[PDB]
Amino acid sequence: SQQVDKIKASYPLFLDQDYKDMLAKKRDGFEEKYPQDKIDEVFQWTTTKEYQELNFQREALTVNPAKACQPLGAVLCALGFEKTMPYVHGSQGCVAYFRSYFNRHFREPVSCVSDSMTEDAAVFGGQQNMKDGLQNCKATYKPDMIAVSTTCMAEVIGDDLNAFINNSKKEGFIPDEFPVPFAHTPSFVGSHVTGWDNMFEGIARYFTLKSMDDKVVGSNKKINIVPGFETYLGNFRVIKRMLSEMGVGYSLLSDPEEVLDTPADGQFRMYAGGTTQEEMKDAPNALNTVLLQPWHLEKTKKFVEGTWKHEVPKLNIPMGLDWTDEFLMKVSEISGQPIPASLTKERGRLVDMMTDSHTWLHGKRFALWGDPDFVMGLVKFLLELGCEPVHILCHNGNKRWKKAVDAILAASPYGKNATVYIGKDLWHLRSLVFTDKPDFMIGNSYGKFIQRDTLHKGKEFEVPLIRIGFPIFDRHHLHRSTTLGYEGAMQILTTLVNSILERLDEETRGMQATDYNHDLVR
Amino acid sequence: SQQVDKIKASYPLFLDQDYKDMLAKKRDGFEEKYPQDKIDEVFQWTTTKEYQELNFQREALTVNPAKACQPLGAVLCALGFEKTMPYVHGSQGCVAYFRSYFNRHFREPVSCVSDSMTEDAAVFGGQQNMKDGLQNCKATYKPDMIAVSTTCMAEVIGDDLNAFINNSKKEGFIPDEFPVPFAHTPSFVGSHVTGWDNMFEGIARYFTLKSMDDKVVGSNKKINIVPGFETYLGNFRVIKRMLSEMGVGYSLLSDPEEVLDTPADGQFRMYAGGTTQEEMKDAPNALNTVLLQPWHLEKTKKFVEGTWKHEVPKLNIPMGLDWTDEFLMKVSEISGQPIPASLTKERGRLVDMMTDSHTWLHGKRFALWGDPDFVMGLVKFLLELGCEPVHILCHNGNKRWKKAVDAILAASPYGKNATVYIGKDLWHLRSLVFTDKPDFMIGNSYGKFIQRDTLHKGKEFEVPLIRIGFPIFDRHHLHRSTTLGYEGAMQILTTLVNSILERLDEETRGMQATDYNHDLVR
Amino acid sequence: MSREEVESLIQEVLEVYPEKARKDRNKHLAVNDPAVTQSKKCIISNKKSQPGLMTIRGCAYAGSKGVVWGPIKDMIHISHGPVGCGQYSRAGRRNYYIGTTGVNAFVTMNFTSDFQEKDIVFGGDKKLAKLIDEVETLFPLNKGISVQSECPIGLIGDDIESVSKVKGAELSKTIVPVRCEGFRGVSQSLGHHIANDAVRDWVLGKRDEDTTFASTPYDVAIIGDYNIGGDAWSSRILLEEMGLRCVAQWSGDGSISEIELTPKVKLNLVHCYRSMNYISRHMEEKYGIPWMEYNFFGPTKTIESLRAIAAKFDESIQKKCEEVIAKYKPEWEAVVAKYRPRLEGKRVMLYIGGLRPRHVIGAYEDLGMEVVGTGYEFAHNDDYDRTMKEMGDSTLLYDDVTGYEFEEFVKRIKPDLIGSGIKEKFIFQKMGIPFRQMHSWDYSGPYHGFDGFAIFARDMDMTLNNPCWKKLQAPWE
Amino acid sequence: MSREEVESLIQEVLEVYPEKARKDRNKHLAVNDPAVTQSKKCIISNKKSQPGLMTIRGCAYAGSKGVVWGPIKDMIHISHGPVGCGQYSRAGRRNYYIGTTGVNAFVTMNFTSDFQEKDIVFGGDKKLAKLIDEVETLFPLNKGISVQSECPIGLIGDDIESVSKVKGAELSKTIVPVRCEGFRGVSQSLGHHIANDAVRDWVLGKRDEDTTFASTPYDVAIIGDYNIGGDAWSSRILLEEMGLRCVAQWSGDGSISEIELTPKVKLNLVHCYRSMNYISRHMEEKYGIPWMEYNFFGPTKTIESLRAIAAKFDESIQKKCEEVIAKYKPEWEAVVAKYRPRLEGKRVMLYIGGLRPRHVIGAYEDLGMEVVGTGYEFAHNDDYDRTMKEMGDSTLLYDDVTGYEFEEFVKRIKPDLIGSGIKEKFIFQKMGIPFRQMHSWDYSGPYHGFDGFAIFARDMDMTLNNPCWKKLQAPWE
Ligand code: ICS
Ligand code: ICS
Ligand SMILES: [Fe+3]
Ligand SMILES: [Fe+3]
Repeated sequence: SQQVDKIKASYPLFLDQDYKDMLAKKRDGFEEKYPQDKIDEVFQWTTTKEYQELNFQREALTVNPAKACQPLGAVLCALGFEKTMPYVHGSQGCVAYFRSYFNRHFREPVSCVSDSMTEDAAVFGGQQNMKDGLQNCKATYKPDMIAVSTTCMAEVIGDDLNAFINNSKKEGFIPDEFPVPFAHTPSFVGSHVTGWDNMFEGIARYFTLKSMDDKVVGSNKKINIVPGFETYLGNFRVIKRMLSEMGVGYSLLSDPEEVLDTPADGQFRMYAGGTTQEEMKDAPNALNTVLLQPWHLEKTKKFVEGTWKHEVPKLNIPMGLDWTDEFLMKVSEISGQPIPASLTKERGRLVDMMTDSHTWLHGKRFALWGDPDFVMGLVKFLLELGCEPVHILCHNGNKRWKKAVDAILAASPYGKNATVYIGKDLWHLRSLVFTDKPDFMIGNSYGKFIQRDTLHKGKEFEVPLIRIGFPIFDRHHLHRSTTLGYEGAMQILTTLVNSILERLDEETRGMQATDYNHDLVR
Repeated sequence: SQQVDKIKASYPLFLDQDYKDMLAKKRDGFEEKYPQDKIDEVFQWTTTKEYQELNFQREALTVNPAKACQPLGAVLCALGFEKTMPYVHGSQGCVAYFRSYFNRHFREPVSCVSDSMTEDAAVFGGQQNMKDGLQNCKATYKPDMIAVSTTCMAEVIGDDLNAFINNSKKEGFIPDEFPVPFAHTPSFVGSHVTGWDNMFEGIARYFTLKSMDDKVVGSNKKINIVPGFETYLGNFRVIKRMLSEMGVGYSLLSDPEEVLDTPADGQFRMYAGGTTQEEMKDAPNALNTVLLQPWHLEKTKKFVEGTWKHEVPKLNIPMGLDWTDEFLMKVSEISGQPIPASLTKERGRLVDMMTDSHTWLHGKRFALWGDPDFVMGLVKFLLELGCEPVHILCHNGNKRWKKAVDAILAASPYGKNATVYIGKDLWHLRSLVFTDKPDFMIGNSYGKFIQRDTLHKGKEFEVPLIRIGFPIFDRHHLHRSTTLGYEGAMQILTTLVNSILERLDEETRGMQATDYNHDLVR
Repeated sequence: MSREEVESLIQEVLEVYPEKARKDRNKHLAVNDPAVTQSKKCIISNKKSQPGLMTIRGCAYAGSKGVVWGPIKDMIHISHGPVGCGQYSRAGRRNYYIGTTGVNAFVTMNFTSDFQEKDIVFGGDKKLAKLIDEVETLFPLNKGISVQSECPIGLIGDDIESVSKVKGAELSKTIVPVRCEGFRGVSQSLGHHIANDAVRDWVLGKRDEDTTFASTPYDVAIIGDYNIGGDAWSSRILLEEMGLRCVAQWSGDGSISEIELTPKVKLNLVHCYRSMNYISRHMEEKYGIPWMEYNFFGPTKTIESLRAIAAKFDESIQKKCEEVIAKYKPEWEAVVAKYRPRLEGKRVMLYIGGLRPRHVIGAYEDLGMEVVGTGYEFAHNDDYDRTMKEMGDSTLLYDDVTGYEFEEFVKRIKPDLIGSGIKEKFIFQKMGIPFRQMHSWDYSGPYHGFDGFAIFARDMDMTLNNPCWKKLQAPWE
Repeated sequence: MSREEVESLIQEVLEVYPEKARKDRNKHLAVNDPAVTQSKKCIISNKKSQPGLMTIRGCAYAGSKGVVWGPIKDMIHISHGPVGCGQYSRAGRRNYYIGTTGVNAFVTMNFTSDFQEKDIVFGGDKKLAKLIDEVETLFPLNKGISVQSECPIGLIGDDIESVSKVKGAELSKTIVPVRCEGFRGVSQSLGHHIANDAVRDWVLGKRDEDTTFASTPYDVAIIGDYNIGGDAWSSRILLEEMGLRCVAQWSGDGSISEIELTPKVKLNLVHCYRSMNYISRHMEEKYGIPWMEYNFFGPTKTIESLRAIAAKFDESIQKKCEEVIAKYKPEWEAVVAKYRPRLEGKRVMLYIGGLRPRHVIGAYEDLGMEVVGTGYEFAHNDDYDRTMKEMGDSTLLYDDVTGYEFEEFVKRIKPDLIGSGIKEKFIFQKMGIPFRQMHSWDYSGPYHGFDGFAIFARDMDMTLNNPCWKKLQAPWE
């Protein structure tokens, strides 16, 4: 039933007695469900060290990964270029997923096309799809550029992107001048961030490899900035803001911030902003090229050093205090621009917040996950705040990366109880938060299910989720915030300390039992 | 007992069995406590309509007010001026309180002095206090200006501020040309915002009243902006940003954003930034003067129109979408500047966020309180979101203001279940959130105690607090937020929709009971 | 708009296409004409998508794993192939269930073999067999395993059928291989069909000799209701207040045992014709079980359905049917009274999957609204047959509509409401056109049954009449 | 630093003052000299503050309402005057209690008569009597009322003593008038004394007409512990493990009945000498109850105190005392072994109210730390006598220090840690100097007793050795 003045959605509608009785009838009648005592008993077992040991012996089975597949990354990279349509060679199902995946995180349109290869293409390859695909895409959506990646179907049958695009130009489906950069992006290799690196080096190659003759390093007095796989609008903006404040000429290469944040003003804008082709063609003339997320830009780096002859500085992601300092100092070195009063003050304001909040943050234990650069920057900042990053999980991490993070832990007394996991997934992480319980999780929306699980063991075992990463699907507009620079450090600090105080307020909200510590002032 | 490796603070230390036993014995033995059933009975009674009717008959008793006294506002106003020392003439106990009150909200130093009037002053008045106070203050803290207000002791005694300051200069305690603006700020009239209004008029009068002869309206091509009582750094900062983006010449009169946010860089800076004396002396030469919070700037308004001859526009606080539009349009009118692409885009981005989030915001019921202009802007924005502002409480509100808000409510279908209360306090509000339960409260930290009371009746009765206002003592760094303009509308919307989604996640986190609706995507 | 106006709208829009694409899309766009009731004289469907045109379609894997198998709550479904598919579709579809997730139920979990290039090279059959033992160790209370094949699996020569039979025998476990690779077919649709054949071949016949279940004359199953936001529960409650016994739900909140008991019922009730008419036809031919279509969208269709279903039984069920209809009469009436004035005369354009684009029309009309355009991603001509009956004269029909087309159509027709998917939503919000998600119900619902009509109405109203839509134009232009 | 370095620091700082202020302040600043043990020969105290110098002092209302009466949990305290005082002191002090707030306990509520100008003009006594009735109606389980006068009450000639007699007699209720107007005295200190006499005159004389209480030889009272962060609870547990019965706690987590029972006890245990030595002297005079000062800060003092107290009784208590000391030995020794290496050699400067500036020295010394500077807001010379005995040779002493002095002293002495109040905390943080709040315990604690020492050590460590302190220097300057 419904009362029209107070309509109930699924929750709490299905709590009504008649729905409840119906659900019990269904269960008892036809579901042949294991008895509740057996369920409780197996649940309890899945929280144990014994279970954890079995869990960690998995070789073939992955459960609840914390990574996605290459072409996702290629699409995001493509979107950062002016009037550029991302185009995935292969099957259309993948493009539906890529679009919806980003739709849900950004709450924006996400434009992408497929050339819809089907079963038939296993006999003859996807050449005709590419010809009709590019012609159709150019005529219909009017991009100034098409950036091509691949699905795994296309990779397994061995389509030659280079030859196919060349043939499409040769047989007059698209003008010879029309830019069609491409990259192979096999999803059984690496992860979504690898797709970004591949796409980017693809595009950089397209505009610079054949024109290196007249290039002169430093002749345009700018610094190229390569952002990598980046899903916070604030992060693109803080980089641009800091460099502008410094009076530093710069070129941000792949810049999706406008097309991921168009106004609702009565018209739909398929394209907005983005790196120009002219900016890519000119980039070898920069002073140097800075990689914001080096641990997934290795192919790009080899190209930039090998062909542009830029000497890529050894910089960590500019996260937290030390690494933001280091970023600014190196940019100052390269550019000749001194660090301005406004940035020095911002820094001192972050440091003030750290002294303000340190007594609540001190010694707090965290489980966290994400992509390698994000995770190590989060680790570093946690250590700066005097927190303990106990469980560090990077599903798509590698050995060398894990050694560098382990080096960062070793240099801090706050690293003593920390462990870095690579190739491990959120079902592994679930075990760790049960057996070696931390105070919070920092992670994406998938972590909400681990929090549910801990709560089920008991309120005292609950580990609350703090949402920072990708994807965040169950809160609105978090994609607008910032995690890089002094600004993102400020945002992260504020989120951490206030999650701690929210949780304390909840634990002390009980009248006469625990509210002796329900302080007005904290 | 403590385990050295897991030290317990008060919570959870006192939940240990021996402490629990000790507390029980104390109670049972020496406290002569009412039996628990009786306590439960009387608590139940305080949640009832019957209790509410008695509660609303109060005439003499006030319980849990939502306002502070005048000189608190005078102090904040005075802090907005370059190298200016707030000076409250009267007794020093007040000044300790004003300082710690602002210390805890801003987590910053708050400089303010007393001239330490005692019982003896009732015979001879506070004149010697004033003479020695100004001399001592000027020599020791080296302000460029001392801005004088009063405590209620001084007011009842009848001290003539203007004579006492003139005699201090006459008898050589401070230089004659040294600026000492003043205002009587009696705490038994109005509230903290009235003290702000009084102090500002006092400073405006000091620098312009005798100098009006050479003034010409418009002659400096600027707009004056008076912010009133403002405790979000982001609000000062967003107004200056918007006017700068518009290319509008402006003078922010009382601007404490620097002195309330100095860097921690090794030195303590008693003063920073602020409105200059030259800006106040030259203010009558502006085109016009815009009052950001007109409902507590009435005295200032009369001076500005009567003396400066400015035609103060009738604008609401620039909160929410409509009123920010109106603010930008009146400023465009006065200044001759067009509204730029940057602000238009920002506005459309806010409107986009509104369409993204409207399904969760729709119909959500709120209780809220604060100062009059803040509360009406919040009411206004809530109506634009499709929300229902059921209990609107403004303790220092008045009849005219209430009418204006009632008008705003009647103009929207979302205003239909809403009631505005003036002269009522948080003990009145507590009854309202019991008898006519809303979904959330928007208010300052005193609201945490109402949330506690509601939870005590039952989880289904709990009304969660969303912290927006002043003071916020139990979370860190929310004073860096913004509530004005499109930026603030964005921030508030985000806080609101995510508080709703946090709460939904909590109610659906129960494994196999309510987590059918624990969606990954919202 | 007039017929002639719609027809030139189509021609105008198609002028942008290359010649080959134009000739194709022309066959997938039509104006409804009451004199024509054979869709095959009117519109083409279930064809491949033209390359590069931004179809809204998913794939067979989505049709099989995401739609049919995924919701089955006490089996573990393995996403067999590289990491993407299983991750993008983890918990994206709100097929609701009661269960203890990770212990006896596993719907919102993502199990995957996470293919690496080594598996492309040596094949994945050993990894899969190892995967199953590991699943058995770590998730002991699972009552069956499905293997949902992603693109590489068939392409590299793997034999999941062999692994499924071997491991199945060894562990005495129902292990179901599903060949739903994304290159198969042209859309989600072929995935439905493959999924149906898999249930038939590996699950449905297990209790063909078993006879310990106690049947009643009133045994039914709900076929093709995936319990989006609880849709099936708010349907089920009505069938049981009518005195019927709901033995199974396919597959929202469905258990493998329910599915195995289904061949014991007296009657299959098919909501989603497109996704499960296949198994319904099978169950008719093999067990003699008749099936009928129904519609629980809005009070009009729900009352019609309840009566048609009750007529299949005796007077005692027909009497209880009238009792149910009388019980809910004042509730849906209150809903219409409140919301129909706020919605009447508003025009809706729809674009959804293989069922709701026709099925929700009656619910919109119960609120006085008009559906002026509708279309499907993957429907067949029998769907369009049914559609032309439900849709108005001269209304626009689009099959496998392209992004460009849907955008241009909207710009011209200017509906008051669009009802479509997550990839469409944020586009039309920017245009200032009220949008409701008609797959996920925008995280609301149920919309089925009487209780669902109250929510459906509330939802169309809150969005169509929201104050945000007045705001898109800045006063200064 | 040497005596002569400190003495020249003092003169240097006082150079900025006008002559009159320099001559006065010089009297309130001194370098400890072990050869002189009469404070009246080396520092002056409890005088008015010089105007305009930014004293850290509060007022008599803060000393009466904020400190002594406000923590009494089952009484309602009326801040009688305009809205300020009551609001700025609402729940700012962490005087912890057990109770049901709003129902039978009222500590963190703000009850006020909210004076308007009409109340100044016509007087506030009618409003006060009306307010009492409303309090009685809405809060029936309160066990008594106090009226804390704010500045205007005495100045306008109100008669709250009369309203209290009349309404008290009418309602058979304890109603306590307290004349703690902030113009009275020179600081919080007179507010203590006023508040103590209010207890003597209106509360304490009430069970002189009652003997139905059962006394034991081991009944004591904790006098002047306001249970900050639980401090009194973690003192009381020790006293009772020693075999004593704590009849009353004054006034942290204090009820009015236990306050009324206090004249029945055998020994008054005084922690805060400054705030409650007055009532202690009176109980000794009127009831013959002896009183003794103790110190529960750090193991050394806590152990000394337990033994000194146990010595007042018989051998059983003295025996249980040693059992207590034996029990906690491994615990406070573990704390020392962990934190003393991390803290030894560090130099602390203190500035607090009336007790802690001397009382916490021993706990710092138990961690190897050195108090190189200390001072009080409102101490009297008998406090400074006790101070000179706790502080080292050549240490800096300061009475009612100015903001200017404190800052200048710190800049020269450069201590590793400052312990002071909220008005100071954010100043010294900006200077890169570790700060701990030594009123509110920085929202931590308890710090009294063995369990408190563990938290104390933890807290000094976490702040002194925090990574944030290394970061204040931008690497580029
Ligand atoms: S199964 Fe089908 S696309 Fe019938 S694949 Fe799709 S949960 Fe749609 S129109 Mo998403 S044939 Fe169900 C459908 Fe309809 S996923 Fe749902 S909404 S009624
Ligand atoms: S009462 Fe006094 S100022 Fe003895 S007014 Fe003050 S809770 Fe201080 S040094 Mo705040 S004489 Fe208590 C004190 Fe000490 S409020 Fe607390 S910390 S031991
Ligand atoms: Fe959006
Ligand atoms: Fe600070």
